[PDB]
Amino acid sequence: IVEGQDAEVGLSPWQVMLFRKSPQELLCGASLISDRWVLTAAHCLLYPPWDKNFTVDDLLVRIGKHSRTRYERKVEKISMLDKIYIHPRYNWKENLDRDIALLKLKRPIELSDYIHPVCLPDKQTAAKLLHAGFKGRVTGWGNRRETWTTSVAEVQPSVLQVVNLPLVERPVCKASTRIRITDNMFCAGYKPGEGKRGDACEGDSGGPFVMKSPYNNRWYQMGIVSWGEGCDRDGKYGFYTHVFRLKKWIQKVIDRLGS
Amino acid sequence: MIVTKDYSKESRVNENSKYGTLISDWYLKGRLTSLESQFINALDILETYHYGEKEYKDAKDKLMTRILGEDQYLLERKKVQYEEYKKLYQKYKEENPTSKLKLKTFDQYTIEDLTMREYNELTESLKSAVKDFEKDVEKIENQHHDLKPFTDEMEEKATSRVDDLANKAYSVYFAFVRDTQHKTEALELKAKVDLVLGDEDKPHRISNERIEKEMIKDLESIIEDFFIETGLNKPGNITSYDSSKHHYKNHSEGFEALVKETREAVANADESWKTKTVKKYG
Amino acid sequence: FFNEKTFGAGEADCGLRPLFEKKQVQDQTEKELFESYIEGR
Ligand SMILES: *C[C@@](*)(O)[C@H](CCCNC(N)=[NH2+])NC(=O)[C@@H]1CCCN1C(=O)[C@H](N)Cc1ccccc1
Ligand SMILES: *[C@H]1O[C@H](CO)[C@@H](O)[C@H](O)[C@H]1NC(C)=O
Ligand code: NA
Repeated sequence: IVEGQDAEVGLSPWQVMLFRKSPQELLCGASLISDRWVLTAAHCLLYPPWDKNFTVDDLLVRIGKHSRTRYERKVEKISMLDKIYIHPRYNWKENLDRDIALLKLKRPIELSDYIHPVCLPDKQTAAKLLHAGFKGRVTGWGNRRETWTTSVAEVQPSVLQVVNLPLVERPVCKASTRIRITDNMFCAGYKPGEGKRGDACEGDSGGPFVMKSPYNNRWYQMGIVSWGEGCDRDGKYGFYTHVFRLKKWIQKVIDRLGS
Repeated sequence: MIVTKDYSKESRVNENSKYGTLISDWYLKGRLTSLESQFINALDILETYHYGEKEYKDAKDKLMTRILGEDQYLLERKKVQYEEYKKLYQKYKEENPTSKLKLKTFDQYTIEDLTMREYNELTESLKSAVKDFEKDVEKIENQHHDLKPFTDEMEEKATSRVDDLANKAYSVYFAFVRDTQHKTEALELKAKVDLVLGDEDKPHRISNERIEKEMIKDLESIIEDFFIETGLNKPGNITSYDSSKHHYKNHSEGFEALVKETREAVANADESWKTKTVKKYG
Repeated sequence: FFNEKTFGAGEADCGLRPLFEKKQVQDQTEKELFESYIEGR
């Protein structure tokens, strides 16, 4: 996260960290939505242009953290993935459409004051809240900033980062790009003419874009960090997955065994 | 309207420097690589495991900053250079109907205007900033005993303990990974050890004392972690794993033999340990 | 709106931070989101 800020330990319990087993390497952020389901950006697992296609074995998530460095026995719980769920109509060949994925933990975890789940946007809360102008919250351990020093990754913070970004209106979003947009994704950030700034960056993806409902002091994950051209550049905005609009799919896949 | 601020300038490269004599393109593409190679290196000094502590932060931010302020420069350089490239590309088309050639994107475009005055100044700041870091550290260590690094002997002593204990858990792992009733909890153990232990090939260095302390307790706990979850009882003494004393593929005999003893350990072990565990489960 | 038997537990309590919410503790940049909700009144 660019223009980020050290989170306050216990600020994003539902914040998972998709970590790769070997070579030990940080892949993406994620989202805990229950005690056995975690939600992330579909491309964090699969993305052929970068020869990416991980599987349950290749990695393991880590919930209830803060320091990306050291192991935190006191609060850190490490769990292995049972089955992996990428979206069918997921389009990477062209523009990362339906860039969302579901992960089913091999064993249900015990929620502590640090591993609590998040809520999914509501059919009504979606409308009441998803309006251009409103600010959401993005968290992750992604690139601290953009670097000409390409060919190098390790540029992340030490602790979890948090940045609150306002929603941009459809026109602009589409306008600020030569990449085709879809109702299945939204863009957030600060307009150049504005003062503040910030953005999520690489190795941030999977992470949540939450908002807190004033009608019930609860946090709903409106979006997933998905893509963007550069990072916190001036003129382009960061694109997240429109989680609510996809909630139809989600359901369709969790409540699977039965029908 | 057309005015922008954002002067996050903290680079030690003199402004009136980019007006120098541009480096011969051929000899340029190289200096660029030099540059990159410095950032690459410098950054690494941070991801150095030994520094993953709470006392080092204020001194790591220091560097990190020094490193970005310089990188910012170069970015702003490229970000500017491109805008001037686009134009001279346009005025290039309006001369050649044959757009046989295509315009390079910001991500393809490389820096083409880099004086030497610029290059030196950047390196003299990073080469600098780092020496600065080494200081910040050497200091923080003369004030935090356990943090001062070991000696080739010392480090070997710790490292050896840890590796033994670790290999002592791999006994537990192998022991129950086949136990269909505990297959998972075993796997999480094994995978959790690999996690802390470090990449197999180049594992986290057991530099200072503290690292030795923690590593044991983190491995200590991770082991108890297994028992709490399988309920099973921790034996006050389990054999260690010698890759040559009982290989799962080269010394099966001593391999299954190792597991027999271990299972028996856990089978006859008392509930005395539950009162000592590292993590206060509950 | 899922059945624990398939979605797991936590649904009910979702969104409430045991170290903030369920303790009347607001975080360093919470009101900031409420600043985006209503600029008047
Ligand atoms: C998966 C991630 O962590 C990462 C998130 C990037 C967020 N960036 C900003 N500026 N907020 N996603 C990516 O890097 C994606 C996946 C692969 C390509 N990519 C990009 O964002 C490119 N920069 C643009 C792009 C290229 C091809 C197809 C879609 C987008
Ligand atoms: C890897 O995942 C499955 C393995 O069967 C395969 O179908 C898929 O095409 C692969 N992913 C990539 C990189 O295309
Ligand atoms: Na921006």
